[PDB]
Amino acid sequence: KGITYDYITSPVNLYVMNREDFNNFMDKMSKYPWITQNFQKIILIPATF
Amino acid sequence: LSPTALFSKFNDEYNYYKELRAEYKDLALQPPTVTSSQMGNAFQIANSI
Repeated sequence: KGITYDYITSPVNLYVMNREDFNNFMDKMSKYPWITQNFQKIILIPATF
Repeated sequence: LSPTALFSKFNDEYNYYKELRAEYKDLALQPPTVTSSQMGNAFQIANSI
């Protein structure tokens, strides 16, 4: 769905998670390869923003 | 019969004022930056400019 963040909207969905939880989430989703293949871009944005 | 001191009374602003002339005319105060963000116009929308 369209998030419309910062006045700019696009179909893609944005999620945020801490560094520690990301690997655990990856392990949990290892069963689903097609969803993982669908991930588009991963960026390490600073927390302050 | 006047001496060479006559020529001393001469004034030469000609060379000074040719010196003062500007070598380069500046269209803009500082050179314009040329870098296009990958997102594109997106950034300007963030600040509503």
